[PDB]
Amino acid sequence: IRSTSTPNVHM
Amino acid sequence: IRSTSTPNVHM
Amino acid sequence: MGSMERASLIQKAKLAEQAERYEDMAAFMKGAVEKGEELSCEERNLLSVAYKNVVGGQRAAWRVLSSIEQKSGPEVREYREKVETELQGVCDTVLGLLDSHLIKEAGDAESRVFYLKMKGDYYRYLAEVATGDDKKRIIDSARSAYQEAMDISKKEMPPTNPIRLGLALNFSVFHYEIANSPEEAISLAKTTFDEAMADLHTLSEDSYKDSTLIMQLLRDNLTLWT
Amino acid sequence: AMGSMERASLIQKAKLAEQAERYEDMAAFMKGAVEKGEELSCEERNLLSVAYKNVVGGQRAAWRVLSSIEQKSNEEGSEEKGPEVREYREKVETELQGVCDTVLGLLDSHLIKEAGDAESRVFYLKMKGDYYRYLAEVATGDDKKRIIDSARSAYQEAMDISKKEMPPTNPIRLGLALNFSVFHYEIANSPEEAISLAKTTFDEAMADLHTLSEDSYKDSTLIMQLLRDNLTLWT
Ligand SMILES: *CC(=O)NCC1CCN(S(=O)(=O)c2ccc(Br)cc2)CC1
Ligand SMILES: [Cl-]
Ligand SMILES: [Cl-]
Ligand SMILES: [Mg+2]
Ligand SMILES: [Mg+2]
Ligand SMILES: [Mg+2]
Ligand SMILES: [Mg+2]
Repeated sequence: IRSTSTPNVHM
Repeated sequence: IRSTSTPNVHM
Repeated sequence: MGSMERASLIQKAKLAEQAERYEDMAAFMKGAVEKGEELSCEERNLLSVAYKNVVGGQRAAWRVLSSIEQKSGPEVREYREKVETELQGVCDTVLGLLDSHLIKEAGDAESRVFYLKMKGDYYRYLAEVATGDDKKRIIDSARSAYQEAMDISKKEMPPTNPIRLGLALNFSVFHYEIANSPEEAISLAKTTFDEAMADLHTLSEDSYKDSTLIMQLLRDNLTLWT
Repeated sequence: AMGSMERASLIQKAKLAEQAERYEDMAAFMKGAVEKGEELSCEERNLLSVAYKNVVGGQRAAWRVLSSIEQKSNEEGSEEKGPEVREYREKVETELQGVCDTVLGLLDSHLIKEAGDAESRVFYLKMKGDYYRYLAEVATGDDKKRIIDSARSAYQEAMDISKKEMPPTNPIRLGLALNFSVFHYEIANSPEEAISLAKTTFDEAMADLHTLSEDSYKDSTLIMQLLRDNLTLWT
């Protein structure tokens, strides 16, 4: 399992 | 709702 | 493409499929077709899946933009036209391949019906976006391809054959969605469904999942249309 | 020829492309908008980021599939398999690199120097760190070493600013820290710095939660949860 980075969503 | 055609799957 | 061996083009299409790279997959398959050998069933599947992914994306986009254009400066029309031209391009490439390499008087019925079905489909996708006198010609081309395919399939294939079924399903969609012919859509789908079910006991196990899928879609469209 | 197009038209078309899930087009429109030479708004930084991360995201996913097939093929060591997948992995790799270079080019030629506030400067430096990290994933050489260093320097400069200029709950600061922690763990082989940075980030944020609007709270806690997910993974 790879580490989670910042999601690709509008913020 | 549009009609459904043959799905894009391997036959 | 032409500098690669046929076997490498097929291998690279399969890899592109695994990578969900459908434009590349289609380009690889086009190179393979251009080698001049017939495609196997597995290879026809690769060709079909590749180009349907590409055009499918373009169709979804065109529909979004078209909807916005109808609800709503020059930008939406400009951008819808750009996407439309690209879609027409891909359809033209497919139809080009079918005419220049794939459709032949010879070879088995499966292959002939498959490619004529495909010709009908890609003219149908062109008809979804056409407006002119052009639209009329396009519709007639789709109808002519589908009808030839139907004639072969009725003569040479069993009623529950999955290629025959998928052709009939798609021709029924043509009638309903393109040709303003709901009566013929429903009559073709109902006839297809019943004749297929009447011969389902003769269908090989290797086709059962596929044929049952298509007969379910005939049923669902019949529910939708009635 | 986007040089002569109205900036507002480019932005509108980027939004149309987004609705149509046409992310390559969306990115090209936002590149054209960047090249008009004006600063970006918040919405525009979102459009730029979403567009290019969809593009590179797809390429990264494809590269990962291909690399795995390549490696599995080579391990088996069958004297006839392997050349095709290598060549195709290289093809995708080349395209990914080209997109990353485009983004880094925009950041360097237009966006980083021209930013007028700390928040947007930090966002752009974060972005630079991210696109160097995406390059690092496919790099091998001494090249890999130089790229890792470039990523680290970009992230460190962003972190330095964000600590002086921004609250610990700010989503840009949080997303930067999340990403820099992933860099430490996945790229620079420093699991301890990863964990430490994630822990500090999560705790400093947590302390200030009570100050936030309802909406701000949801934004910040989203990233804090991923910080948490990673800490659970790394321990
Ligand atoms: C044996 C052979 O020619 N196989 C390849 C084909 C590719 C897909 N076509 S189809 O588009 O008509 C179709 C039919 C049924 C399904 Br479940 C999916 C696609 C059929 C044969
Ligand atoms: Cl356009
Ligand atoms: Cl290749
Ligand atoms: Mg040859
Ligand atoms: Mg037109
Ligand atoms: Mg072997
Ligand atoms: Mg390389």
